[PDB]
Amino acid sequence: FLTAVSSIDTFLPVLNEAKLQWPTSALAASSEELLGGYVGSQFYLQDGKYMQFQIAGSSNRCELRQMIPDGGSEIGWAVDDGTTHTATSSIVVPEQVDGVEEVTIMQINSGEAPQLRISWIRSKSLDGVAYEDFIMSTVRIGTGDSSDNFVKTHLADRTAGAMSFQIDVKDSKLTITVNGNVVVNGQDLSFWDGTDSCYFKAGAYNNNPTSESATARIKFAALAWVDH
Ligand SMILES: O=C(O)[C@H]1O[C@@H](O[C@H]2[C@H](O)[C@H](O)[C@H](O[C@H]3[C@H](O)[C@H](O)[C@@H](O)O[C@@H]3C(=O)O)O[C@@H]2C(=O)O)[C@@H](O)[C@@H](O)[C@@H]1O
Repeated sequence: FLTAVSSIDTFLPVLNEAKLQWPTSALAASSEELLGGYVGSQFYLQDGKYMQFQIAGSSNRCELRQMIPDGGSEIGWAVDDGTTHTATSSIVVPEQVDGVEEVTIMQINSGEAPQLRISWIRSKSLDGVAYEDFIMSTVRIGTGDSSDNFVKTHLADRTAGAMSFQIDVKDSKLTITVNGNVVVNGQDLSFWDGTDSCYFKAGAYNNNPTSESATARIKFAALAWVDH
Protein backbone atom coordinates (compact mmCIF):
# COMPACT_ATOMS: atom_id res chain seq x y z
CA PHE A 1 0.00 0.00 0.00
CA LEU A 2 1.37 3.37 -1.10
CA THR A 3 0.57 6.65 0.66
CA ALA A 4 -0.50 9.54 -1.56
CA VAL A 5 1.55 12.72 -1.66
CA SER A 6 -1.65 14.74 -1.15
CA SER A 7 -2.34 12.96 2.17
CA ILE A 8 -0.15 15.51 4.01
CA ASP A 9 -0.15 19.30 3.72
CA THR A 10 3.48 19.85 2.68
CA PHE A 11 3.01 19.63 -1.10
CA LEU A 12 -0.57 20.84 -1.51
CA PRO A 13 0.41 24.38 -2.61
CA VAL A 14 2.56 23.11 -5.48
CA LEU A 15 0.15 20.31 -6.43
CA ASN A 16 -2.50 23.06 -6.76
CA GLU A 17 -0.18 24.61 -9.39
CA ALA A 18 0.99 21.53 -11.30
CA LYS A 19 0.00 18.65 -13.51
CA LEU A 20 1.98 15.40 -13.54
CA GLN A 21 3.47 13.93 -16.71
CA TRP A 22 4.12 10.19 -16.49
CA PRO A 23 5.68 8.20 -18.12
CA THR A 24 6.02 10.68 -21.01
CA SER A 25 5.22 14.33 -21.69
CA ALA A 26 1.95 13.56 -23.47
CA LEU A 27 0.43 11.39 -20.69
CA ALA A 28 -0.69 13.60 -17.83
CA ALA A 29 -2.76 13.75 -14.65
CA SER A 30 -4.35 17.07 -13.76
CA SER A 31 -3.82 19.20 -10.67
CA GLU A 32 -7.31 18.19 -9.54
CA GLU A 33 -6.32 14.52 -9.80
CA LEU A 34 -3.11 15.13 -7.84
CA LEU A 35 -5.01 16.92 -5.08
CA GLY A 36 -7.57 14.10 -5.17
CA GLY A 37 -5.10 11.46 -4.05
CA TYR A 38 -3.24 10.38 -7.20
CA VAL A 39 -0.71 7.73 -6.19
CA GLY A 40 1.39 4.99 -7.76
CA SER A 41 4.88 3.54 -7.59
CA GLN A 42 5.95 6.42 -9.85
CA PHE A 43 4.74 9.13 -7.42
CA TYR A 44 4.10 8.47 -3.73
CA LEU A 45 4.88 9.72 -0.23
CA GLN A 46 8.03 7.99 1.01
CA ASP A 47 8.82 7.72 4.73
CA GLY A 48 5.92 10.02 5.53
CA LYS A 49 7.61 13.12 4.13
CA TYR A 50 9.11 12.75 0.63
CA MET A 51 7.33 13.34 -2.65
CA GLN A 52 9.20 10.57 -4.47
CA PHE A 53 9.41 10.26 -8.26
CA GLN A 54 10.53 7.06 -10.01
CA ILE A 55 10.96 6.41 -13.73
CA ALA A 56 12.82 4.02 -16.04
CA GLY A 57 13.53 4.27 -19.76
CA SER A 58 15.29 6.65 -22.13
CA SER A 59 13.79 10.15 -21.95
CA ASN A 60 10.85 8.98 -19.87
CA ARG A 61 9.74 11.13 -16.98
CA CYS A 62 7.65 11.45 -13.88
CA GLU A 63 7.58 15.21 -13.63
CA LEU A 64 5.40 18.07 -12.40
CA ARG A 65 4.65 20.82 -14.94
CA GLN A 66 3.75 24.29 -13.66
CA MET A 67 0.10 25.31 -14.07
CA ILE A 68 -1.89 28.40 -13.25
CA PRO A 69 -3.12 27.83 -9.66
CA ASP A 70 -6.61 26.71 -8.67
CA GLY A 71 -7.55 24.56 -11.64
CA GLY A 72 -5.99 26.91 -14.17
CA SER A 73 -4.52 26.07 -17.53
CA GLU A 74 -0.88 25.74 -18.57
CA ILE A 75 1.25 28.66 -17.50
CA GLY A 76 3.57 30.51 -19.83
CA TRP A 77 5.79 33.32 -18.58
CA ALA A 78 8.79 35.20 -19.94
CA VAL A 79 12.27 35.83 -18.60
CA ASP A 80 11.79 39.53 -19.39
CA ASP A 81 8.21 40.09 -18.19
CA GLY A 82 9.37 42.07 -15.12
CA THR A 83 8.10 39.50 -12.61
CA THR A 84 10.53 37.44 -10.54
CA HIS A 85 9.90 33.75 -11.16
CA THR A 86 11.19 31.60 -8.32
CA ALA A 87 11.29 27.85 -7.77
CA THR A 88 12.47 26.42 -4.47
CA SER A 89 13.02 22.85 -3.41
CA SER A 90 14.67 20.53 -0.94
CA ILE A 91 15.80 17.30 -2.59
CA VAL A 92 17.32 14.04 -1.38
CA VAL A 93 19.05 12.38 -4.33
CA PRO A 94 19.65 8.77 -3.25
CA GLU A 95 22.28 6.60 -4.88
CA GLN A 96 21.24 6.03 -8.48
CA VAL A 97 21.31 2.44 -9.70
CA ASP A 98 23.58 1.20 -12.47
CA GLY A 99 22.37 2.31 -15.87
CA VAL A 100 21.07 5.69 -14.67
CA GLU A 101 23.45 8.35 -16.04
CA GLU A 102 21.67 11.72 -15.78
CA VAL A 103 18.41 12.69 -14.07
CA THR A 104 16.91 16.12 -14.60
CA ILE A 105 15.28 17.19 -11.34
CA MET A 106 14.25 20.83 -11.97
CA GLN A 107 13.74 22.76 -15.20
CA ILE A 108 12.72 25.93 -16.87
CA ASN A 109 11.20 24.71 -20.12
CA SER A 110 9.27 26.47 -22.85
CA GLY A 111 7.67 25.96 -26.21
CA GLU A 112 11.07 26.41 -27.87
CA ALA A 113 13.86 24.71 -25.88
CA PRO A 114 14.83 24.08 -22.23
CA GLN A 115 16.22 27.31 -20.83
CA LEU A 116 17.54 25.51 -17.76
CA ARG A 117 17.96 21.98 -16.48
CA ILE A 118 19.30 21.10 -13.04
CA SER A 119 20.37 17.47 -13.19
CA TRP A 120 22.20 14.79 -11.29
CA ILE A 121 25.12 13.51 -13.42
CA ARG A 122 27.14 10.33 -12.87
CA SER A 123 30.39 11.52 -14.48
CA LYS A 124 31.41 14.50 -16.60
CA SER A 125 34.36 16.74 -17.36
CA LEU A 126 33.54 20.47 -17.31
CA ASP A 127 36.12 23.05 -18.44
CA GLY A 128 38.97 20.59 -17.95
CA VAL A 129 37.87 19.32 -14.51
CA ALA A 130 36.38 15.88 -13.92
CA TYR A 131 33.38 15.66 -11.59
CA GLU A 132 31.46 12.63 -10.37
CA ASP A 133 28.08 12.01 -8.74
CA PHE A 134 27.14 15.66 -8.81
CA ILE A 135 24.46 18.26 -9.51
CA MET A 136 24.87 20.35 -12.65
CA SER A 137 23.08 23.24 -14.32
CA THR A 138 22.67 23.36 -18.10
CA VAL A 139 21.56 26.72 -19.50
CA ARG A 140 20.76 27.19 -23.17
CA ILE A 141 22.13 30.34 -24.83
CA GLY A 142 21.07 29.28 -28.34
CA THR A 143 18.97 26.74 -30.21
CA GLY A 144 21.77 24.68 -31.78
CA ASP A 145 23.10 21.31 -30.69
CA SER A 146 26.83 21.98 -30.27
CA SER A 147 28.40 22.75 -26.90
CA ASP A 148 28.56 26.48 -27.69
CA ASN A 149 24.77 26.58 -27.22
CA PHE A 150 25.02 25.68 -23.53
CA VAL A 151 26.57 26.86 -20.29
CA LYS A 152 27.14 23.94 -17.93
CA THR A 153 28.16 24.46 -14.31
CA HIS A 154 29.08 22.16 -11.45
CA LEU A 155 26.74 23.20 -8.64
CA ALA A 156 27.53 20.72 -5.86
CA ASP A 157 28.53 17.12 -5.33
CA ARG A 158 25.58 14.94 -4.37
CA THR A 159 25.07 14.93 -0.61
CA ALA A 160 23.74 12.30 1.74
CA GLY A 161 21.22 14.75 3.19
CA ALA A 162 18.61 17.02 1.69
CA MET A 163 19.95 19.73 -0.60
CA SER A 164 18.10 23.01 -1.04
CA PHE A 165 17.70 24.77 -4.37
CA GLN A 166 16.45 28.17 -5.37
CA ILE A 167 16.08 29.25 -8.99
CA ASP A 168 15.38 32.96 -9.52
CA VAL A 169 14.64 34.55 -12.90
CA LYS A 170 14.27 38.33 -13.09
CA ASP A 171 14.95 40.79 -15.91
CA SER A 172 16.49 38.19 -18.23
CA LYS A 173 18.96 37.01 -15.57
CA LEU A 174 19.23 33.70 -13.70
CA THR A 175 20.54 33.05 -10.20
CA ILE A 176 20.87 29.58 -8.69
CA THR A 177 21.43 29.00 -4.96
CA VAL A 178 22.26 25.55 -3.54
CA ASN A 179 22.22 24.93 0.22
CA GLY A 180 22.02 28.69 0.66
CA ASN A 181 25.17 29.35 -1.41
CA VAL A 182 25.05 31.19 -4.71
CA VAL A 183 26.47 28.96 -7.44
CA VAL A 184 25.32 30.99 -10.49
CA ASN A 185 24.67 34.74 -10.40
CA GLY A 186 23.33 36.87 -13.22
CA GLN A 187 23.51 34.28 -15.99
CA ASP A 188 22.14 35.87 -19.14
CA LEU A 189 18.80 34.62 -20.47
CA SER A 190 18.28 37.45 -22.97
CA PHE A 191 18.36 35.05 -25.94
CA TRP A 192 14.92 34.03 -24.64
CA ASP A 193 13.55 37.57 -24.40
CA GLY A 194 10.00 37.54 -25.74
CA THR A 195 9.56 33.77 -25.29
CA ASP A 196 6.27 33.89 -23.36
CA SER A 197 5.90 30.11 -22.96
CA CYS A 198 8.33 29.40 -20.10
CA TYR A 199 7.35 27.30 -17.11
CA PHE A 200 8.92 25.41 -14.23
CA LYS A 201 9.14 21.63 -13.94
CA ALA A 202 10.44 19.32 -11.24
CA GLY A 203 10.63 15.58 -10.61
CA ALA A 204 12.63 12.95 -12.48
CA TYR A 205 13.41 13.05 -16.20
CA ASN A 206 15.75 10.23 -17.18
CA ASN A 207 18.38 11.30 -19.73
CA ASN A 208 20.60 8.92 -21.73
CA PRO A 209 20.44 5.83 -19.50
CA THR A 210 22.54 2.84 -20.50
CA SER A 211 19.79 0.42 -19.41
CA GLU A 212 16.12 0.82 -20.28
CA SER A 213 15.01 -0.94 -17.08
CA ALA A 214 17.11 1.04 -14.59
CA THR A 215 14.80 3.17 -12.44
CA ALA A 216 15.79 6.73 -11.56
CA ARG A 217 14.54 7.81 -8.14
CA ILE A 218 14.40 11.32 -6.66
CA LYS A 219 12.92 12.45 -3.31
CA PHE A 220 11.53 15.95 -2.69
CA ALA A 221 11.15 17.18 0.89
CA ALA A 222 9.80 20.52 -0.38
CA LEU A 223 8.85 22.14 -3.68
CA ALA A 224 7.29 25.51 -4.42
CA TRP A 225 6.98 27.87 -7.33
CA VAL A 226 6.03 31.51 -6.80
CA ASP A 227 5.94 34.79 -8.68
CA HIS A 228 6.61 38.24 -7.24
O1 LIG B 1 29.95 16.86 -24.00
C1 LIG B 1 28.85 17.24 -23.53
O2 LIG B 1 28.75 18.35 -22.94
C2 LIG B 1 27.65 16.35 -23.66
O3 LIG B 1 26.63 17.15 -24.34
C3 LIG B 1 25.85 16.34 -25.33
O4 LIG B 1 24.79 17.13 -25.91
C4 LIG B 1 23.80 17.30 -24.90
C5 LIG B 1 23.49 18.76 -24.74
O5 LIG B 1 24.68 19.45 -24.27
C6 LIG B 1 22.38 18.98 -23.78
O6 LIG B 1 22.74 18.50 -22.47
C7 LIG B 1 21.15 18.23 -24.24
O7 LIG B 1 20.08 18.35 -23.29
C8 LIG B 1 18.87 17.80 -23.61
C9 LIG B 1 18.41 16.90 -22.53
O8 LIG B 1 19.30 15.74 -22.38
C10 LIG B 1 17.01 16.41 -22.73
O9 LIG B 1 16.97 15.48 -23.81
C11 LIG B 1 15.98 17.54 -23.03
O10 LIG B 1 15.80 18.26 -21.98
O11 LIG B 1 16.57 18.40 -24.18
C12 LIG B 1 17.89 18.92 -23.80
C13 LIG B 1 18.32 19.94 -24.85
O12 LIG B 1 18.24 19.66 -26.08
O13 LIG B 1 18.74 21.06 -24.47
O14 LIG B 1 21.44 16.78 -24.44
C14 LIG B 1 22.57 16.50 -25.32
C15 LIG B 1 22.84 15.03 -25.16
O15 LIG B 1 23.20 14.35 -26.15
O16 LIG B 1 22.69 14.49 -24.03
C16 LIG B 1 26.77 15.80 -26.41
O17 LIG B 1 27.41 16.90 -27.08
C17 LIG B 1 27.81 14.90 -25.83
O18 LIG B 1 29.05 15.13 -26.55
C18 LIG B 1 28.07 15.04 -24.35
O19 LIG B 1 27.42 13.95 -23.68
